[PDB]
Amino acid sequence: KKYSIGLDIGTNSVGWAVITDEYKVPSKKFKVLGNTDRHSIKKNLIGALLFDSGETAEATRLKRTARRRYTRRKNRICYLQEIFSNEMAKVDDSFFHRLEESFLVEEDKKHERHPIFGNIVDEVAYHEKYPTIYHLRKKLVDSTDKADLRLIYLALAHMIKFRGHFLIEGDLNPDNSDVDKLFIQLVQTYNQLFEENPINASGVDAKAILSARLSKSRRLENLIAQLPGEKKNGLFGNLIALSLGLTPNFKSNFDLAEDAKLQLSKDTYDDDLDNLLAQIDLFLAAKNLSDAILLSDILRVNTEITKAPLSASMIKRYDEHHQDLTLLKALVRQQLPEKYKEIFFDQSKNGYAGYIDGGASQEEFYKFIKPILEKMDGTEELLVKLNREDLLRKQRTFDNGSIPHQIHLGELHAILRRQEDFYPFLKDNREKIEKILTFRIPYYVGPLARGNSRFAWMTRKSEETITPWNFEEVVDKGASAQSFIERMTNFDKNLPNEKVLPKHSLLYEYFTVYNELTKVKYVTEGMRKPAFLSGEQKKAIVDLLFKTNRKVTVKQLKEDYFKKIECFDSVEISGVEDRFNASLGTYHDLLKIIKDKDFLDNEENEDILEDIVLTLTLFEDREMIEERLKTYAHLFDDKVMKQLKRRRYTGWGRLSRKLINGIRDKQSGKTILDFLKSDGFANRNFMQLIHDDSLTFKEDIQKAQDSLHEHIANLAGSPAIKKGILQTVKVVDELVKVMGRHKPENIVIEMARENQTTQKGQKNSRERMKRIEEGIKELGSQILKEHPVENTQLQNEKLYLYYLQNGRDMYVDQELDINRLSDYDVDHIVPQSFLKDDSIDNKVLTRSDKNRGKSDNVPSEEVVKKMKNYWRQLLNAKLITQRKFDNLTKAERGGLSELDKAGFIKRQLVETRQITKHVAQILDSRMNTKYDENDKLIREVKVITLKSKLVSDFRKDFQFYKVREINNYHHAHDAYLNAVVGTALIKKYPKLESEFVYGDYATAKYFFYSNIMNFFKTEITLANGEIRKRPLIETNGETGEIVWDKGRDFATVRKVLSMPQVNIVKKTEVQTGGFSKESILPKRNSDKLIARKKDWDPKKYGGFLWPTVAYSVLVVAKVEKGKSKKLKSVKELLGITIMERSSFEKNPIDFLEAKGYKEVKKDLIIKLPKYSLFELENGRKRMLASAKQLQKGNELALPSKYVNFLYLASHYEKLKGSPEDNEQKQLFVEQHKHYLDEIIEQISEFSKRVILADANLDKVLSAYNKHRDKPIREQAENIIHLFTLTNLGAPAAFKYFDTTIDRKQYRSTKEVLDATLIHQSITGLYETRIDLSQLG
RNA sequence: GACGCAUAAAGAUGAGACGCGUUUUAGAGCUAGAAAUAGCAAGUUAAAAUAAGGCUAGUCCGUUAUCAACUUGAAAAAGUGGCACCGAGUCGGUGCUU
DNA sequence: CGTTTGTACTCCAGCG
DNA sequence: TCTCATCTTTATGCGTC
DNA sequence: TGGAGTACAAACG
Ligand SMILES: [Mg+2]
Ligand SMILES: [Mg+2]
Ligand SMILES: [Mg+2]
Ligand SMILES: [Mg+2]
Ligand SMILES: [Mg+2]
Repeated sequence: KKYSIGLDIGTNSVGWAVITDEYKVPSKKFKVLGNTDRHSIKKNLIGALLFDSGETAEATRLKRTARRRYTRRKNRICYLQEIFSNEMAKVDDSFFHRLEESFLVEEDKKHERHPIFGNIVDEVAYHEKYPTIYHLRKKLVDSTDKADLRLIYLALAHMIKFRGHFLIEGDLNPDNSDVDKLFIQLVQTYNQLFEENPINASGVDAKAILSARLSKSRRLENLIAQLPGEKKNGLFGNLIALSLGLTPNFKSNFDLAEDAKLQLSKDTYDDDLDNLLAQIDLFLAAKNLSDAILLSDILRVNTEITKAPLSASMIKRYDEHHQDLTLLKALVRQQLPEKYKEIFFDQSKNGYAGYIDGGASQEEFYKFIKPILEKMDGTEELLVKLNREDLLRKQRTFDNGSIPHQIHLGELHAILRRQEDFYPFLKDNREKIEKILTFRIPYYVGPLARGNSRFAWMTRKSEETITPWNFEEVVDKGASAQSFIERMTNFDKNLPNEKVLPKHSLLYEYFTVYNELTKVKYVTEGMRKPAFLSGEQKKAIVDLLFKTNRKVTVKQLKEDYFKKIECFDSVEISGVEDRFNASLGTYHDLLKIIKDKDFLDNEENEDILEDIVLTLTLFEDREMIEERLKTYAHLFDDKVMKQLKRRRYTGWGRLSRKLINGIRDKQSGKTILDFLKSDGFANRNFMQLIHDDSLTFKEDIQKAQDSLHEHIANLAGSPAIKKGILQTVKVVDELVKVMGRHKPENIVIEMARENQTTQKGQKNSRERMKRIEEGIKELGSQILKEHPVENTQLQNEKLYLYYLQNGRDMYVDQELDINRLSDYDVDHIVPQSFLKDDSIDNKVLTRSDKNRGKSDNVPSEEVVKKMKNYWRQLLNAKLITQRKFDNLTKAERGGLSELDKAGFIKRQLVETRQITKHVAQILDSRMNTKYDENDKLIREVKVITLKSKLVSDFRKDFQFYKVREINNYHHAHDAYLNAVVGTALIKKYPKLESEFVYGDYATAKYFFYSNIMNFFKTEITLANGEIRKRPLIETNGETGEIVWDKGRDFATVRKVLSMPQVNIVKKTEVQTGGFSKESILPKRNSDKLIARKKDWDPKKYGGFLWPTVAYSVLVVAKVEKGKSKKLKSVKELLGITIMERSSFEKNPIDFLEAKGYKEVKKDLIIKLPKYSLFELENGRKRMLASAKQLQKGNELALPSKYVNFLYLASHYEKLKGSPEDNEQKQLFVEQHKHYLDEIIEQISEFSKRVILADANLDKVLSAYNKHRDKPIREQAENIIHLFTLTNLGAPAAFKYFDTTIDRKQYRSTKEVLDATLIHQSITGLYETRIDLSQLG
């Protein structure tokens, strides 16, 4: 009577099987409801459930943030317009209306069809005078006469709409820079301040270093060659401070005013000026020259005296584009007359016409045009510019994202300065306009909601609307920044009302250090047995070598302490191997700032120190930190406070203040930390304390501690795993209901965990600092000696990639910059839009322009050819992996391809692990619910957690081979074998059920799980040839109960795996998501187009074209049709797309009448989600994919002998058995060649019965017959592909050796209108069969 | 099986920004021309939208999660489906029982 | 005769 | 693609229930 | 992997 349930849970399916105590799968007759004549169905209690994977909220978050950005951009433009409105009403009162309705066609426009000026001659004259907006912007910057208010508005609105990035902190001032000839002022001011007759007769300026890539090498060599100064600081050590930072941690060179360290012009440099401001401007020109150098690097404009460098560069682009276009046209006409149309008219190619008016990109145009230019003559300059990526550039290209907002701000400020004299209102609210451009909501304030958003946390001081000019006084930024962190941090698990301590808190570090130190044992010659450290010893050890060294080694412990204090000649330490995992890093960091050791050591100020660390952890805005720490300046010096505001900490711990040091034992009065610091002779650590029965901590924690859908909503994590968890729990509940509501004896969950040898684990978890160290050593570079680094810092992704590349770019042969890594970007080699892979094998650090030129592609053939040698050097140094090299060079093997698309992404394993871990405990709490007071929980249902290694070894040892492609039965079979193996193990080794059951309790651990599975085998193999002939009958041992009979139990398993009928059910899902595909299409005379705004007719404006159907509805009604119009009754499926799902559900009859259906029978409207299952003649089943396409729903039941033979013929040389076993299986393969013909006959019969892909089957048969002389291995490997013809799901495509058989989309959902509709429960055991032929 | 610490892999959730891209309109194409066309010239920019839209009207919200049928319930949710054996091509036969 | 569903084939898909 | 933050799953080492 | 759009030709009004 008693039974068990197995589960094989995946991210896209759940397999389930029910087994009795004899390992048989029971079968029952189930009643079937509905109007059909069939009354009951016999069904085996084994099957699988398939469903579409749950989607992560990442793609929704990206859309939501984009929506917010557009909403705020339109508001910026509206603010500028509201400023201009009154003065614009003087000159042109309809100007903003004409701008706003510019999209509409001529007849839809209320005003004149020329937006700016409103008349043809003025509009043409404007577009002739200022061919681009950058001409207008430069003219307004550099022209002192009164400009037109419309032109001023257009320039300002362009800058305010497209305002550049904010990654460069501080006020880069182009108006006080960009004159690279300030080097003269540099040398003069140096001569004034440094008095020992310094060199003044300068040679060539920094222009020589600007021409090539900026580098320490280039700068140093040029300065040595041209300006041999009197001191290295005067010649090199100052000019670097004007351009280049300093990496070494030691002090600077010989002091001119103070010897303290220097660096580039950071946010902390102005506070690093204490080396001169208190000691004296020479360093004032540092900012000037630095900003000149960076702005020259960004913008290739140096000679001109313009005050608009970006606009000047864009105008130079326009001029070069014009001139080179003229030259190219002339050359092509006089040298290649037959290519002129294909280059300059044919927009379907990648010529100039396809570059401008087509869709070709700059790289595609360059690749198309380079052969033509090479074979032509007189194009040397064009080739040079093309190889420099400067030929025929547009003024708005992909790489404008390196323009900081400070450049646009400089141009806007200059314009307002020029025109503020003639338009006084521009003088009045210049500040308002600049704030509109430069305002940006802090990331810690979030959406400025007023209570109606579930993403917002901002707290506002008043109800006044927030604008850039009153944001600072309406938004409570302090509380908002605190809630930003506090809304995401975990609570304490033991005390679920308490926030956790900051990971760097002094209490947390003390708890960690003492909790580790209290369990170490020392032994010596005189000691009889090792004994714990006493309270005095732990106190002395802490104050001696934990508070004076950042990390403590066993060597330090047993040399400095045990041989100097309490002298022991020699000692053995247990409980630490090489180094203490714990440290007082926060203590040392606060000691290097707070010179007062006694302040740290005092107990009374511990609250103040804790609040300081909590502030430095919560807030990272410098003014915010200063405001919070302002109350603590009366304990410290002002220099000390200036240092404190520099101490950034991140990360939060697992335990709270109250748990660690707040709750006290009633009897002793000690806290947990006090017990750790001194607990006499017991020395109980935290785990042993909170579980001690004699201490009140256990009860204090215990007393300090709805639908399943609600609980699932409670748990954190991604929403992807929720679907799988809920579906498998529903499956288990339905199985329990099916078995007379009697709970199963055992539930066996297949866990995705794994045991590894200690060597393998230590290898795979080595420090990334070591990973860099051996590689850099092997390739012999000096990067580590030039840029000292520590393992903690390498957690930064860009820094880690920098060191993995030896400080060079991976797509160009150029150096990177440690001090400017925010410029570069982390490029995905295989693009994000193609494959989800964020592993380091997929990431590369490179300049933003190269990344964005390489849009959604693998690196091009040219890039591969240039950089393959460098990639090979890195691979030899083992900095990059073979996987990374294969990703990088994928363009040499055909680029992106569907065989590369085919695989399991690495995210699926993680989601599977999370789903199984949550499902195990959910099932345990749902099943084992009968508590008791003598023992806490009565374990009614054992939830076994097997590892997949056991079942894989069972399959591979007893030749129950698994081939995924044949059908979906392998999920059900994996569930069945999980149940069998789990119950057999539990019954055979009851003492070790405390290792499998959930809730009971590494090379040795690895060997154990290998040796445990031996009792299934008749003969155990040793390396020397010895065999232990285990008996055919396996008994429990202590009890004598029989568990595994190798005679008949394998027969039962084999019989079950050959069961034809396995309940595969595919979950019917109503589609939700985007209304349609995102591509906006040009206007056409079609009704398939969707209007992208309510007033924009698609026949005139274009629109979207691939609507997503939420569900179909079966409508039986009458439609007017005929050569003379006449209502005819009709039955057909109508697709209710996502856009109008709400419109239909509001009023189905009104919606259908609007569709043109007349006299709809409201009773016969049926909702038909995706994958609704229909059965037709001969068991041909069709799942509904939409209202126009059906999916094949039948499953092929291939015999186990053929499945095993296929797995053996394929994988021919990777069976990984013994040599004799492999040879015998080989002879098996030769002696069963007829299996190929039998399998083809099987597949052909199945196709002719239910697939009905007649032409594809003919192609398959012809290909098989033509290639039947090929080797057996290749025949097997290719015949595995033919199961794409018969797989459940969508018609897809495949290939025999060379013949590619295409797809046969069943685009006819009319055959199903007279079939039987099946409503299948979650397990598929309960059905309701509606015969649609009986509806009329 | 869980927990703390150290190392590491692979992932996740929320916020703030940038750059493109597409769509319609504006930038008078000219010449011989019945001209069906052809020649020639032009080309780089801008405005607007970027899920349709929503109501609590916010510089907010709108693509994640929830869903077999039927009987119930404003809903969430719950409730309903006979057994053994012999077999086996997607489940069948037989015998029991209301 | 004049359509109109029906099949075959091809090709479509916002991104860094 | 940039910036900021928090969190999870698994593997090995040290210590525990 | 569902939609879309052309060409084609059997199939009804
Ligand atoms: Mg599995
Ligand atoms: Mg990229
Ligand atoms: Mg599976
Ligand atoms: Mg969904
Ligand atoms: Mg674990």
